[PDB]
Amino acid sequence: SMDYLVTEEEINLTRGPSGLGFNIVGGTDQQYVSNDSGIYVSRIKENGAAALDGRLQEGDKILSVNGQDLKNLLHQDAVDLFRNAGYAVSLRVQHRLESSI
Repeated sequence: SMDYLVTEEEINLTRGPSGLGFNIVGGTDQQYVSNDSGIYVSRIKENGAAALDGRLQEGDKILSVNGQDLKNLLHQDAVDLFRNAGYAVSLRVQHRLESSI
């Protein structure tokens, strides 16, 4: 298999006044491309925690947040896992060379 197309990374962010500062897409009810229910990072905002930390990449697939898996969740349920979090947020992500068309 083409394993070199993906890696994974644990990313830990500290939430300050500027917020985490990224946007997500996806979910079982909002598939980013046909037949893919994954949650992906669409945009990283300048001056948010994610941009300052530098590890998060646009196109990353988010696999878990604070140990809660983001496999086959509704879009809002995924969003809630982030927005209900506190000051410390742990993410497991898949960095992807591919983008889906």
